[PDB]
Amino acid sequence: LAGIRLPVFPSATSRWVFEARPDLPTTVVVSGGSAPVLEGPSSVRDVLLQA
Amino acid sequence: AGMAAAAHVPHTIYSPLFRKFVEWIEYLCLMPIFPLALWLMNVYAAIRYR
Amino acid sequence: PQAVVVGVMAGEGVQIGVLLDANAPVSVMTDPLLKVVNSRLRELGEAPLEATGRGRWALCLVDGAPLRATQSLTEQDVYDGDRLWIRFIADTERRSQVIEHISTAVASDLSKRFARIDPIVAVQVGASMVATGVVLATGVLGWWRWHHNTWLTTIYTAVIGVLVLAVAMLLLMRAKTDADRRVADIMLMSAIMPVTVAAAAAPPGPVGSPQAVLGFGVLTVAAALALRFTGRRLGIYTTIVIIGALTMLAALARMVAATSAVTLLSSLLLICVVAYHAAPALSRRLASSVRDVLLQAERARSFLSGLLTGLGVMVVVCMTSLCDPHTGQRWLPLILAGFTSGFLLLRGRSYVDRWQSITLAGTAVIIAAAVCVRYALELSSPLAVSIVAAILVLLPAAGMAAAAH
Repeated sequence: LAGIRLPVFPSATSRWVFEARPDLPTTVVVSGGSAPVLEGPSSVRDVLLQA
Repeated sequence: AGMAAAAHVPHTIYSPLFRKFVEWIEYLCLMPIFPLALWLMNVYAAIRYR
Repeated sequence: PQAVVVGVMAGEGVQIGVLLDANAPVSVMTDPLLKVVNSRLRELGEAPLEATGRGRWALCLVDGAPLRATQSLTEQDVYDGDRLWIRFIADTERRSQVIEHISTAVASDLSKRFARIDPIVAVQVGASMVATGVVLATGVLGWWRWHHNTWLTTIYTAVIGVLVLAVAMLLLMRAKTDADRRVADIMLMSAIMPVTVAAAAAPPGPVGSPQAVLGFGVLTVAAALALRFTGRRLGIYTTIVIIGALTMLAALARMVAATSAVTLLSSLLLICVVAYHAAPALSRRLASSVRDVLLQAERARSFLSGLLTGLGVMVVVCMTSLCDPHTGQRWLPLILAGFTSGFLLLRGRSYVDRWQSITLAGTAVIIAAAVCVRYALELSSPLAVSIVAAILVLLPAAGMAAAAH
């Protein structure tokens, strides 16, 4: 019900790539704190809310 | 029901225990065909009352 | 005759009028020709044409096909006032690829030339199956009303109409792309059929003229309403409105008072005969500055195509009903059908559109075949069928032979 999902797959049918381009960090804003700031990868931000 | 399943399945993640179960439905569908067809053809009675 | 004037197209779109030597071979002119277009582009202040890697400069038709480098400009079918395009064509030379193991070889090759299934197409398949499913549902419910006067047909069909229309509304508002719109249109269009029979089935007693008035009426209204708020799929909705409208007129007259069906059929035939001449005018009135003209042109083109189809459907049903192998001067409607077909067969040449011209031409052919079939089923005897078979094969053979030979 909370939407936690557990990925299990055969590594996309390929070997690992340690040097892959990391995920782009997301920008956020606040009404009073109108100046935008970035907090981190979109994939990781969901976990803090799903829990 | 098929139109909904066709649009919904491609974007969801399913557990391996379920993906392993749908595979076995095909086999459970084949196993009864020959025994049922010969019954509809009335072969068993023709042999028993030889 | 020593020279010809033609418009030559160059990079990104400049057209230049030039007077070319009519008999020198084209390969002798492409180099100095390129210099001149560059000189004019340079003075105009635009970016000149330039080469990129390996390739060659070529002179082609506006269709892109290059002219034979050794032939004279007069030797080719290029006349004064025509236009050409100067172009750079890249080199295609590269190494060949080989795969030895037939298993891996077949997989790799076969995966390139053909398209595999994807989630986008998967939805259009399901959407089409549900549309087929409900048109079958209304068929069995309609067949029941033909033997029973109870409310079941309207009660059950009404809820289907509501359910199908409800789902279509969400898809229409959520849609984002042409693929998304296709699925929505197919679903909405599928709602017209159940709603239509749902209304016509409501009036009690045996089915006939009184029910006919409700059915073709709601049908015409629904098709028009969908066309008004959607503004897409013009041709198909237009066809439903026309056949629905004329059928409602016939239904109402027969329901109120009519001396004979022949009178109504004769009235409809005459209405359709005059409508063919009005169709282009109707189509024309039914329809950054560049956008408005192209939109107007394609919208107009669409309306005439649909409008012609609606008329074609009505005449064949009426015409085949008017002719008869036993009633009076059996030959009179046969020749009248012939004269009616002759107009359509000849007039098809007046329109530039391929599908419009093809539908007009086909409309005449089908009537002749349908009339002979009617006269073969009834008044059945070896002479009747023998004559009809010979006619039907000779009919188109002579037409194609006269055009191709």
